[PDB]
Amino acid sequence: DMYIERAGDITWEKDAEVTGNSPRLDVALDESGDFSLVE
Amino acid sequence: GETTDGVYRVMTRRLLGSTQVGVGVMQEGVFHTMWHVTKGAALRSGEGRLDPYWGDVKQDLVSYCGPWKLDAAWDGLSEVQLLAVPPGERAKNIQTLPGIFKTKDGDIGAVALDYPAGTSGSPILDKCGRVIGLYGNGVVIKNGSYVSAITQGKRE
Ligand SMILES: O=C(Nc1ccc2c(c1)CNC2)c1cc(F)c2[nH]ccc2c1
Repeated sequence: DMYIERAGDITWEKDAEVTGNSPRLDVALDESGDFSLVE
Repeated sequence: GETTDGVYRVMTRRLLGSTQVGVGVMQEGVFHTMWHVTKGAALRSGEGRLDPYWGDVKQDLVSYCGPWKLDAAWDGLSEVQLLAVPPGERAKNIQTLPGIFKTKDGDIGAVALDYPAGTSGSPILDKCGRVIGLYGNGVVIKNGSYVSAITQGKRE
């Protein structure tokens, strides 16, 4: 049996830790909702 | 039980101790999460029960208590924040500029941040605080790292 617990408010925070890149990837989506890389 | 708007953890006691399987958004009395987190199963919120209302394995989404309410979309230009709620750790905003998943049916935004699979369902926000999608469904790159799509549902 799964349960839920509140973890916070949904707000944008100014001056948050900025990380991560912006890749452009060729993908396919199958009937099972699974993504795969196309090359 | 608790139906206040906000980000919530999805937990289970089926495994050893209490284990976090995912995250979800509570908005307008509707709990929104990814299908692979719950697999359409009923949820508990204290003494209350949350029954599924809508779901789709291909979109990998599911809503509880009512129809999907989140309709905001990535503008294709601006940075976004992932309000990551990782297992055993406090909720934390992480700003990034999304990339693009190019598909036969059009382009989707994509966030490239590394989090455990239990972080799935964590919302992605725009500068107004609006949920533009959920994190948890994407691809594994050459680096073994994960790149998730910005998955949004449809509001009717
Ligand atoms: O496996 C993941 N996600 C998923 C699982 C099962 C299914 C789907 C997506 C959609 N069809 C069924 C996942 C999610 C994450 F956030 C992650 N972070 C690192 C690795 C990883 C992996």
